[PDB]
Amino acid sequence: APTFVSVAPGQTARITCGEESLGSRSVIWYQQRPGQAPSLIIYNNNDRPSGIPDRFSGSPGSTFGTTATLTITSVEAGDEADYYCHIWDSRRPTNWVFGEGTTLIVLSQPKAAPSVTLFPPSSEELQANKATLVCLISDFYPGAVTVAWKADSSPVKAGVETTTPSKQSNNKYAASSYLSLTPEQWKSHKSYSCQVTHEGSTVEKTVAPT
Amino acid sequence: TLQCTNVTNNITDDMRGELKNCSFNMTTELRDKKQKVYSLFYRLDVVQINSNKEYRLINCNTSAITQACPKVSFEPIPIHYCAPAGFAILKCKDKKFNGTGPCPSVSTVQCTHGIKPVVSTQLLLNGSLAEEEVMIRSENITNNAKNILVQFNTPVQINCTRPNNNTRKSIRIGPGQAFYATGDIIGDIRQAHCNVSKATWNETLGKVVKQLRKHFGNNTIIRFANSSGGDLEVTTHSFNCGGEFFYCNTSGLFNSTWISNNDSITLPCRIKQIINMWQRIGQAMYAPPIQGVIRCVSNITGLILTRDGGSTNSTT
Amino acid sequence: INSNKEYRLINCNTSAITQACPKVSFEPIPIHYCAPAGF
Amino acid sequence: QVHLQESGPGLVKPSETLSLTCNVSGTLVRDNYWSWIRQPLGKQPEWIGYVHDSGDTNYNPSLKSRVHLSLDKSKNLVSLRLTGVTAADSAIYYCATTKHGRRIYGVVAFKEWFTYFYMDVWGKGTSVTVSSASTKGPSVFPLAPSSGGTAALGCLVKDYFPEPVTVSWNSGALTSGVHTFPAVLQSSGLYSLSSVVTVPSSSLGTQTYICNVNHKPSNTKVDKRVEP
Ligand SMILES: *[C@@H]1O[C@H](CO)[C@@H](O[C@@H]2O[C@H](CO)[C@@H](O[C@@H]3O[C@H](CO[C@H]4O[C@H](CO[C@H]5O[C@H](CO)[C@@H](O)[C@H](O)[C@@H]5O)[C@@H](O)[C@H](O[C@H]5O[C@H](CO)[C@@H](O)[C@H](O)[C@@H]5O[C@H]5O[C@H](CO)[C@@H](O)[C@H](O)[C@@H]5O)[C@@H]4O)[C@@H](O)[C@H](O[C@H]4O[C@H](CO)[C@@H](O)[C@H](O)[C@@H]4O[C@H]4O[C@H](CO)[C@@H](O)[C@H](O)[C@@H]4O[C@H]4O[C@H](CO)[C@@H](O)[C@H](O)[C@@H]4O)[C@@H]3O)[C@H](O)[C@H]2NC(C)=O)[C@H](O)[C@H]1NC(C)=O
Ligand SMILES: *[C@@H]1O[C@H](CO)[C@@H](O[C@@H]2O[C@H](CO)[C@@H](O[C@@H]3O[C@H](CO[C@H]4O[C@H](CO)[C@@H](O)[C@H](O)[C@@H]4O)[C@@H](O)[C@H](O[C@H]4O[C@H](CO)[C@@H](O)[C@H](O)[C@@H]4O[C@H]4O[C@H](CO)[C@@H](O)[C@H](O)[C@@H]4O)[C@@H]3O)[C@H](O)[C@H]2NC(C)=O)[C@H](O)[C@H]1NC(C)=O
Ligand SMILES: *[C@@H]1O[C@H](CO)[C@@H](O[C@@H]2O[C@H](CO)[C@@H](O[C@@H]3O[C@H](CO[C@H]4O[C@H](CO)[C@@H](O)[C@H](O)[C@@H]4O)[C@@H](O)[C@H](O[C@H]4O[C@H](CO)[C@@H](O)[C@H](O)[C@@H]4O)[C@@H]3O)[C@H](O)[C@H]2NC(C)=O)[C@H](O)[C@H]1NC(C)=O
Ligand SMILES: *[C@@H]1O[C@H](CO)[C@@H](O[C@@H]2O[C@H](CO)[C@@H](O[C@@H]3O[C@H](CO)[C@@H](O)[C@H](O[C@H]4O[C@H](CO)[C@@H](O)[C@H](O)[C@@H]4O)[C@@H]3O)[C@H](O)[C@H]2NC(C)=O)[C@H](O)[C@H]1NC(C)=O
Ligand SMILES: *[C@@H]1O[C@H](CO)[C@@H](O[C@@H]2O[C@H](CO)[C@@H](O[C@@H]3O[C@H](CO)[C@@H](O)[C@H](O)[C@@H]3O)[C@H](O)[C@H]2NC(C)=O)[C@H](O)[C@H]1NC(C)=O
Ligand SMILES: *[C@@H]1O[C@H](CO)[C@@H](O[C@@H]2O[C@H](CO)[C@@H](O)[C@H](O)[C@H]2NC(C)=O)[C@H](O)[C@H]1NC(C)=O
Ligand SMILES: *[C@@H]1O[C@H](CO)[C@@H](O[C@@H]2O[C@H](CO)[C@@H](O)[C@H](O)[C@H]2NC(C)=O)[C@H](O)[C@H]1NC(C)=O
Ligand SMILES: *[C@@H]1O[C@H](CO)[C@@H](O[C@@H]2O[C@H](CO)[C@@H](O)[C@H](O)[C@H]2NC(C)=O)[C@H](O)[C@H]1NC(C)=O
Ligand SMILES: *[C@@H]1O[C@H](CO)[C@@H](O[C@@H]2O[C@H](CO)[C@@H](O)[C@H](O)[C@H]2NC(C)=O)[C@H](O)[C@H]1NC(C)=O
Ligand SMILES: *[C@@H]1O[C@H](CO)[C@@H](O[C@@H]2O[C@H](CO)[C@@H](O)[C@H](O)[C@H]2NC(C)=O)[C@H](O)[C@H]1NC(C)=O
Ligand SMILES: *[C@@H]1O[C@H](CO)[C@@H](O[C@@H]2O[C@H](CO)[C@@H](O)[C@H](O)[C@H]2NC(C)=O)[C@H](O)[C@H]1NC(C)=O
Ligand SMILES: *[C@@H]1O[C@H](CO)[C@@H](O[C@@H]2O[C@H](CO)[C@@H](O)[C@H](O)[C@H]2NC(C)=O)[C@H](O)[C@H]1NC(C)=O
Ligand SMILES: *[C@@H]1O[C@H](CO)[C@@H](O[C@@H]2O[C@H](CO)[C@@H](O)[C@H](O)[C@H]2NC(C)=O)[C@H](O)[C@H]1NC(C)=O
Ligand SMILES: *[C@@H]1O[C@H](CO)[C@@H](O)[C@H](O)[C@H]1NC(C)=O
Ligand SMILES: *[C@@H]1O[C@H](CO)[C@@H](O)[C@H](O)[C@H]1NC(C)=O
Ligand SMILES: *[C@@H]1O[C@H](CO)[C@@H](O)[C@H](O)[C@H]1NC(C)=O
Ligand SMILES: *[C@@H]1O[C@H](CO)[C@@H](O)[C@H](O)[C@H]1NC(C)=O
Ligand SMILES: *[C@@H]1O[C@H](CO)[C@@H](O)[C@H](O)[C@H]1NC(C)=O
Repeated sequence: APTFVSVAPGQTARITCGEESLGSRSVIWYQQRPGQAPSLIIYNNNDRPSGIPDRFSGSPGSTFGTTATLTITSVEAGDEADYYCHIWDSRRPTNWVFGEGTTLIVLSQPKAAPSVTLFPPSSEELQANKATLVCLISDFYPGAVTVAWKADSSPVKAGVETTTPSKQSNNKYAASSYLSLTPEQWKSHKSYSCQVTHEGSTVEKTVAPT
Repeated sequence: TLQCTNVTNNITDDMRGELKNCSFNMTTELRDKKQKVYSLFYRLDVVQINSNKEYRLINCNTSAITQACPKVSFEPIPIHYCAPAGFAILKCKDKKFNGTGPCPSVSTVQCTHGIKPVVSTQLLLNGSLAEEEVMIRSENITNNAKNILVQFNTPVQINCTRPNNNTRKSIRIGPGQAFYATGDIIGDIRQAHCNVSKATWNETLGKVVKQLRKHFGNNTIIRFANSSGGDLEVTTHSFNCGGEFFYCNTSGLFNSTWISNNDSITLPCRIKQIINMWQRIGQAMYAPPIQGVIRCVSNITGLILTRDGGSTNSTT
Repeated sequence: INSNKEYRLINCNTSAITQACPKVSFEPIPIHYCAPAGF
Repeated sequence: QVHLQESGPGLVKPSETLSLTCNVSGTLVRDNYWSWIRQPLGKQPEWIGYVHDSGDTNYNPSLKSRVHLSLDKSKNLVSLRLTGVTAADSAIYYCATTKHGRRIYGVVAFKEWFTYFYMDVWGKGTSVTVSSASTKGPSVFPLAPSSGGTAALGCLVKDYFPEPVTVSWNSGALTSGVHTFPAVLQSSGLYSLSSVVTVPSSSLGTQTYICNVNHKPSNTKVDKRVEP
């Protein structure tokens, strides 16, 4: 179901959505930034509203037997998002569901060192007979990391909760790793570590009780 | 038996289908296994008979049917009629002549001018223009049962098109014979139509009524109304253009009322493939589909009018 | 055309077929061509 | 300027009636068309239907006998109603203006045309989760600062349901260096997120850093002060 299109910066991107044209169409295009709401790009095949550059062009809805095509000249990193289309065919009923989107991948981001941060359990939570280690991971590309916790030199098997990567209007992906422990467990070992494996490198930050 | 359904489009309920997507069995080259092929017939070509909707060809219960060869064309070409030796053809050369009576300026010829055999109704197409004033001819004007042939001086430009990129499916009913079905339609589902310049038609009709008052009283009211009813070939403007046989609605041309003293008129046109012209029974011709959009420009050079019997004669 | 071997007549997919009558013969006989009067 | 804001319950029990409201500012609801669009996690947006004055209102054939739309000209807002909700209705409902257009391909007079709709101005959107579980208030715990001339500081929202949670700093007086991470669904069925702010170590002040945590489904507003 999902599709991907990778285009080098400054080049030209092309996006295919919806079935093949059966009659005269009026294709409406939409752009959805990650974590945001869909925005209008091109309505009526190739008519852009105010605020949209002329870099975005669509195939005319007068060609019979072709698919809807969205052309993006001068591809920039900001154009990296999902694109949906609303097919209006004179031979097809009103589509109440947008076509399957196409993800635009802007190459040569290219690399990004992960910024890890390890926080010890709060004093207020310890009074509630609870403990939790937090490992914040941001500003890393691409979004694919694996977290392994450490008790001194011994690895931690259970109690590990890790989120899935998610970019936010940038190369910055987000990832949080949690480790639920007991107030007795925390004061036990000498120190805990948060080893984050990204791409080929592995960053390790530690924490010690007081 | 034809298992037909509506053509692929999107509503409304007033579209009344018109085009049918018929699927049926068919004999191949061999006399064994059949053939499940589909075609596309007009509603005027089919008729249901009593599960889904099952139809049949409209002529199967009337007569046999033969397909017109795609090699020949129904394009009217000029034909000169000549008389053999010892005979001669006289030609009347006066500018005003109602076809009957003595002729002042008579000339003789061996062969008549190129007369194109254009088969049409209501509207005379591609004919010879009259001289000076438009002419009105009738066998008996007092008789409302006799038709009134009208001849124009200035031709009325008429444009007819077939906005449907049709596809010719050549299914093989061998050995030898081959049927040309109608495939899927490329583009939008549109209906045939004919355009008449409103400006030209207004002057031409007003030029005729001035001649009608010369026979029905100087100060009388002349009203135009559409056909009374009957066959499709009588109630509509039947003609041929590009191989297809059109049947156009002439309710927009004869919708007027003349007292003693800027665009185009579009007309709804239907298309039939299985025809029976010249009131002939026994020989039904299936006109093969034509690829691409068909366009034709003709000359309206005359009308065939009829008068009612409701009278009240000395009035209107 | 594609159990044993099934065939068909070589002309069934090209055109119709009619059998020559056994009464007539294809024996070439001398034919004199002549011109009408005035020729 | 045209600003649209959606607001709803956030949590709706199965076989119940979902009620949403689109607060409109900058224009009148009578002089425009209004459409609602929902979108499940990892799926394409599904058009729910458009509503307009003078009775011009149509719905989605798939959700025809369950959805209801209306326009409040007195309060200037757009409403939505969905009876008999299930787990499939769990999505993000958007409120957007709608401009109409007419695509002509034929001869116009023979109705050889069709009207197409398109949304130009969308709203922030509201989150609607369908679950038979109760609402639980979050527990905010402060994350003490720890370590270049720079230092880290943040908060922690532990065990809450359902999504989402809006977190601001000093009532919005700090938007530089703020990174809020997406929550994590634990095995217990409760979410938990975190938000850190990169600030200079020179904060003897006391430059009071108070993060504001808000949870609409439980009407919970907790102000926590972070101190070393
Ligand atoms: C018998 O008589 C009947 C009745 O008289 C007659 O019926 C008529 O049939 C014709 C054809 O069969 C039919 O034409 C169609 O008309 C459609 C609508 O055109 C009219 O509106 C437009 C726009 O008006 C809107 O927008 C205005 C603001 O701009 C707004 O104020 C209005 O209210 C309205 O909302 C208007 O521009 C047109 O004006 C044209 O005609 C004038 C003369 O009258 C002329 O002076 C104008 O310049 C203009 O002509 C063209 O001008 C430039 C070139 O200089 C072109 O670029 C324009 O596009 C104009 O064509 C009309 O008043 C029209 O949209 C249809 O054309 C589209 O659809 C067909 C079929 O799908 C396509 O093949 C076309 O390519 C075209 O598709 C484009 O447009 C649509 C809609 O915008 C887009 O979605 C497409 O993607 C595509 O646009 C893109 O691709 C092109 C490709 O080159 C690209 O260039 C573009 O930039 C863009 O990227 C079609 O032409 C007519 O409606 C109908 N009825 C009447 C009353 O005429 C029969 O034909 C007669 N039969 C016979 C045998 O004679
Ligand atoms: C009243 O009088 C007017 C004027 O005479 C008459 O208009 C005529 O309309 C007919 C349509 O019914 C026209 O005939 C066709 O015209 C098209 C277009 O011609 C173009 O190309 C020529 C150059 O050859 C140009 O000079 C011209 O300006 C156009 O640009 C032709 O394409 C048609 O050809 C087909 O039909 C012929 C006869 O049916 C065939 O001999 C020919 O081979 C074509 O058949 C096949 O063509 C393809 C193979 O090449 C094949 O794929 C197709 O499927 C098809 O089988 C045809 O000539 C005619 O030109 C118009 N007259 C004039 C002067 O232009 C009105 O019709 C008439 N009114 C009535 C009621 O009869
Ligand atoms: C009149 O009615 C007839 C029916 O008798 C219609 O003819 C049918 O038209 C439909 C189109 O809607 C045809 O359905 C299509 O068949 C294609 C054939 O598949 C080929 O390719 C596969 C490999 O992919 C081969 O294995 C196979 O052997 C074939 O060679 C399909 O590929 C099509 O699939 C596409 O459309 C579907 C739609 O849901 C998509 O989901 C797919 O992803 C894909 O894009 C499609 O299924 C059907 O075969 C036709 N039947 C006949 C007998 O012709 C006429 O169209 C209709 N005409 C009008 C005017 O109404
Ligand atoms: C496929 O065909 C369907 C036909 O069922 C079609 O849906 C229909 O759209 C029309 C409008 O295009 C709807 O008719 C409306 O009825 C309301 C009254 O309930 C009127 O107020 C509407 O008037 C507005 O729309 C007009 C459209 O031209 C405007 O001209 C006018 O100024 C008003 O703004 C309108 O008449 C009809 O209810 C629906 N039918 C259904 C079942 O929903 C659909 O649009 C077609 N789709 C395609 C792609 O062709
Ligand atoms: C439809 O009607 C028009 C009339 O408006 C026809 O155009 C006319 O065609 C005739 C020939 O049939 C032309 O006559 C010629 O005139 C020249 C002038 O010297 C003469 O040398 C020729 O011998 C011939 O008589 C006439 O000029 C022309 N009209 C115009 C304005 O050019 C048209 O042919 C008709 N179409 C048909 C019948 O399909
Ligand atoms: C075309 O012919 C086939 C025969 O091969 C038809 O299929 C049969 O249809 C009848 C009813 O119409 C059923 O009772 C049979 O079970 C079908 N299968 C056979 C006989 O093998 C088919 O319906 C025909 N299609 C048409 C007429 O559109
Ligand atoms: C052949 O079939 C046609 C079509 O069914 C018959 O035409 C019908 O004739 C009756 C006369 O009573 C009319 O009421 C119907 O309206 C006609 N149908 C259509 C579609 O026009 C025709 O009579 C049949 N010929 C026969 C049985 O000999
Ligand atoms: C019928 O069609 C002819 C040509 O197909 C039309 O004549 C054209 O008129 C326009 C003006 O609108 C001119 O620009 C063209 O040069 C003309 N074409 C030719 C070949 O002379 C005519 O206007 C049409 N009439 C109607 C009533 O539709
Ligand atoms: C001639 O035109 C008249 C309209 O003046 C047509 O009368 C209509 O006929 C339809 C039947 O299809 C009725 O539904 C309408 O109510 C009638 N209108 C009126 C005003 O009576 C008549 O059908 C036309 N006749 C022909 C042969 O075209
Ligand atoms: C020809 O055109 C006339 C008028 O344009 C059509 O008459 C219409 O008939 C329908 C019913 O079929 C009525 O709903 C309309 O009100 C009628 N129009 C008018 C102006 O009265 C007629 O149906 C068309 N077709 C034929 C064969 O006459
Ligand atoms: C003949 O043309 C006249 C217009 O001159 C048509 O009159 C229409 O009448 C109806 C109600 O009777 C009105 O709703 C329309 O607005 C009138 N038309 C116009 C253009 O104003 C009359 O219907 C036409 N007759 C036929 C048979 O089509
Ligand atoms: C109708 O459709 C056919 C195809 O179904 C079109 O034929 C194409 O014509 C273009 C150029 O005109 C060629 O480049 C293609 O190779 C043709 N396709 C085939 C399959 O032959 C035809 O042009 C269409 N009619 C119109 C008026 O556009
Ligand atoms: C009818 O059938 C014959 C025999 O199968 C076909 O002749 C073949 O033509 C192809 C052309 O690509 C040759 O490669 C084969 O060698 C031919 N076969 C023989 C036995 O000579 C002929 O093309 C068919 N005609 C059709 C299908 O129209
Ligand atoms: C075809 O369309 C007509 C439109 O009036 C409708 O009544 C009929 O039920 C349709 N039939 C099919 C098989 O879609
Ligand atoms: C014409 O019709 C009238 C009455 O309809 C009749 O009296 C007359 O004999 C007919 N023939 C003529 C006038 O030649
Ligand atoms: C033009 O037509 C209209 C009706 O369509 C008629 O009222 C008018 O008298 C006509 N004009 C002329 C000059 O005949
Ligand atoms: C009708 O009256 C006109 C004058 O308006 C006249 O020229 C014409 O000859 C008359 N027609 C007759 C009397 O038949
Ligand atoms: C919409 O805003 C008004 C005031 O602008 C407020 O009274 C109303 O409660 C808001 N709607 C909702 C659903 O909160």
